Amino acid sequence: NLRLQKRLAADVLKCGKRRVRFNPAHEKYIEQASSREAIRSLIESKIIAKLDIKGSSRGRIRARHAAKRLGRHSGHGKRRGTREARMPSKTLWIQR
Amino acid sequence: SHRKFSCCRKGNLGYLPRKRCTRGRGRCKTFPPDVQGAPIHLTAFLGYKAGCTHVMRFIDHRGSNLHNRQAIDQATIIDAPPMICTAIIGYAKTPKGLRAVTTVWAAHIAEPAMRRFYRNYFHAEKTAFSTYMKKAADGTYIKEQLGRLKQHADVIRIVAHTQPALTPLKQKKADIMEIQVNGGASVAEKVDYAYALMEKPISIKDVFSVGAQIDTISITRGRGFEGVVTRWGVTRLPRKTRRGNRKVACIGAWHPANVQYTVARAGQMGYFHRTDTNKQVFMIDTAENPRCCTTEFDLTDKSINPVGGFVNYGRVQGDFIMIKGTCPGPKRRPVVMRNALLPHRNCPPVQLQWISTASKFGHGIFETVEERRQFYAK
Amino acid sequence: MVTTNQCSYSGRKILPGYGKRMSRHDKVLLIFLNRKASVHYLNKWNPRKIRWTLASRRARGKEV
RNA sequence: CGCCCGGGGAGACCACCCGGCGCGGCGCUCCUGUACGGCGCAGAGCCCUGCGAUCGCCUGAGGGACGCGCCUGCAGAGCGC
RNA sequence: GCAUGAAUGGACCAACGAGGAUCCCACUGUCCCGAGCCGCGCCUCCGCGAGCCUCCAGCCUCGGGAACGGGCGAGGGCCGG
RNA sequence: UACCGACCGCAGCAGGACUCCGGGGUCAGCAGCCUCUAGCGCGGGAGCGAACGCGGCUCAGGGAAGUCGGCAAGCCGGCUCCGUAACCUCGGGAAAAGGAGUGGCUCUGACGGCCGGGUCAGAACUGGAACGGACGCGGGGAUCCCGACUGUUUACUAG
Ligand SMILES: [K+]
Ligand SMILES: [K+]
Ligand SMILES: [K+]
Ligand SMILES: [Mg+2]
Ligand SMILES: [Mg+2]
Ligand SMILES: [Mg+2]
Ligand SMILES: [Mg+2]
Ligand SMILES: [Mg+2]
Ligand SMILES: [Mg+2]
Ligand SMILES: [Mg+2]
Ligand SMILES: [Mg+2]
Ligand SMILES: [Mg+2]
Ligand SMILES: [Mg+2]
Ligand SMILES: [Mg+2]
Ligand SMILES: [Mg+2]
Ligand SMILES: [Mg+2]
Ligand SMILES: [Mg+2]
Ligand SMILES: [Mg+2]
Ligand SMILES: [Mg+2]
Ligand SMILES: [Mg+2]
Ligand SMILES: [Mg+2]
Ligand code: NA
Ligand code: NA
Ligand code: NA
Ligand code: NA
Repeated sequence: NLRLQKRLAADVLKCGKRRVRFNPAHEKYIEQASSREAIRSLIESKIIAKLDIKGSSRGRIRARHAAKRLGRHSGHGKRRGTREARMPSKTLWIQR
Repeated sequence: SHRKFSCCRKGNLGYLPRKRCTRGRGRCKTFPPDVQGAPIHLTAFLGYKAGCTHVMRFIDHRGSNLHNRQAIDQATIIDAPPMICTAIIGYAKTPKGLRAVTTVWAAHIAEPAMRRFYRNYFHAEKTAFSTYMKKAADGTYIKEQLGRLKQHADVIRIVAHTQPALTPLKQKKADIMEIQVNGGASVAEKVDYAYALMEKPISIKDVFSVGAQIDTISITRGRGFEGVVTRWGVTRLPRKTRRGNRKVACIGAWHPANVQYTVARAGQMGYFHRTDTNKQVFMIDTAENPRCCTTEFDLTDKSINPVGGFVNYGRVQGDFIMIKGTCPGPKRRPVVMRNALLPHRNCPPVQLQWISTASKFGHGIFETVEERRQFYAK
Repeated sequence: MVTTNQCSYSGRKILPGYGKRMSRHDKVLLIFLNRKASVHYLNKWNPRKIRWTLASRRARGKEV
């Protein structure tokens, strides 16, 4: 029942406890640890670690935006929203 | 008060109760009547349902719009491997009805019948007819029993069994049937005729002829437990009904204070014992003949077996019969054929011109595999 | 049977009792092999670009 | 004057009809509609020694199968009565 | 005009209405006339496990009778679960 | 001064219960759909694939003949351009009615500043005669009665 160790590990590493991961071959060492200092020692030796954030890739988005700058994906079938909503007349007049 | 509009009941009350058939297969309840002096002949046969197909024929029917032109008709194929006669049974007419006199078995019996006598052949001890076959080695006992039958019987039947090894079925035990002998001038002629074909094969070619009519007896397709709308064909209720609308609204009046047997209820549907009558024979041939289904308007030889095989049925190995129309049951169901009791009077003669042999698995357009290979540059 | 028809859409051969025929207002009779063919025609799909038809195979040179 | 067990053409459970079952392959048939990749003086054009949606050839191809025919594999006849 | 009628307001009325009513176009299983399919329940199993109701009982026809009987008189049927 | 929607509804009850912080993509949008961060698998499982029910889908030809009654379901729907009647309290009616287009790819022009930005317009080519391809999102018209209109009402059968 390693519920206590996960909470302390997430506190020490400053992450969500969904990101804390144990090494399933030294489970008794982790079981003996009950304080933040023992957790710090185990983190030192790599028995406890956290994972990187699983950031979402932006490769498709950047390619699409480059194409849009070129002039693609801009016809009447792709465009739902009035032209006043897409570009107000007041703004145009103010700039002019 | 009285029902306002006129309408009939729904369904036939002569086919009650609608329960699963408790007879092993289709049985012949009655045989054609025996008329003295006509040539001696057999009256029935047993086969297996194989498939359906097309035929083009020429119609000569004076007084109809079809009298001098072509028509496309539906046909059914029944696989009819030869039967083996193996016993003789005689009956006496009595004030209590038809009573058996005695039954005489042949000296040697084939393996399929023996199998029919047990439930598990491999484990069962083999004792059936063990004493009888020693007694009947010589012909004396058979002769004595046949003399008894000659002096005491009024109706003569033979006992024949099928040979499932000549079919694509998984069954190994045979079906045993009684077949009546009709005609002749006396019972002695019948007994001698029946004795002349004991332990011998009987071909369907010697029982029926092309252009005659037959009755078919079988067991229909099963559907399990079914509701009233499908079981009896009653009207559905309108959409706003609470608790569904597939049922009978009123199942009786206040009095009598019971439910009558004439009211539609849910229960078993299908797997019934039925008999269709007055089916015309189109062709009797064998799959061993390469020109089995070739006619005057064809070129390359075509046999009965279609391209790709009979769907949900093995291939036909030997003799078969073709009938006009449909018969009860699915494919592989045993079917008993019988001479018609009350045949239709005005039937035009049969004149086949073309038989369809394309693939029934899917939509085929090739009548032979050679044509297909030619077409696909194979 | 010798007397067989040709599908109007795909150019394949049809055996007796195996399809449907339509009569147009212009008094022209179309013959179809199956339901797949009649749906193709009814949707106005050009047979010259359906690769299993004869019209398409001729344009490609496979059929002479 | 047997069942248990397995499979259906049988089926709510049962029963019924049949059994040295079946799994996994190969061939036939037929469903879709011509695979990925490679190669093209193919390709509207362009900021062009490269980018490019598409098109042609290998390719009635590739993928799939609950129907039919075989077995070159593995297997399949055991407890209560 | 059984028995309309003038701030117990009379007549009319554009806009508005989850208000009452008639018809036309389009649309459709509302219907002729039903068929096939998907998921959950139902059904079989392991675990868990109630309410309502209850003179006694639980097959019919006729008779008479508090004038429409399960029991009474006379007939016809029905192993038990 | 811990902690909780651990509060009230007879309960560890699909009800009720105030406020603060608020990423990415598609988009007019804090709508619908998918998602990073964070949190987490909730009155238990297995088999089978009958009737019948509850919640959904498709259906030839016809098209309200059904029914007290078009109830239920279906049709329409985004954006751009074209075109819009009688009547009227002259403000409306009006999205009246009714037509056409919309994908992908390769290009051309227009609009600022002493490189930035998106939007709008036009052309060639090319895909089963296909493009608001999921989602989201008016069916319309001709009349009569009543009340001018926005608003309120019988908590639990009458809006
Ligand atoms: K009547
Ligand atoms: K209202
Ligand atoms: K504190
Ligand atoms: Mg209701
Ligand atoms: Mg078929
Ligand atoms: Mg079945
Ligand atoms: Mg008055
Ligand atoms: Mg006055
Ligand atoms: Mg008044
Ligand atoms: Mg009583
Ligand atoms: Mg009594
Ligand atoms: Mg605190
Ligand atoms: Mg209280
Ligand atoms: Mg709650
Ligand atoms: Mg009507
Ligand atoms: Mg009516
Ligand atoms: Mg409605
Ligand atoms: Mg009002
Ligand atoms: Mg209001
Ligand atoms: Mg109320
Ligand atoms: Mg209300
Ligand atoms: Na303005
Ligand atoms: Na390719
Ligand atoms: Na009574
Ligand atoms: Na949202």
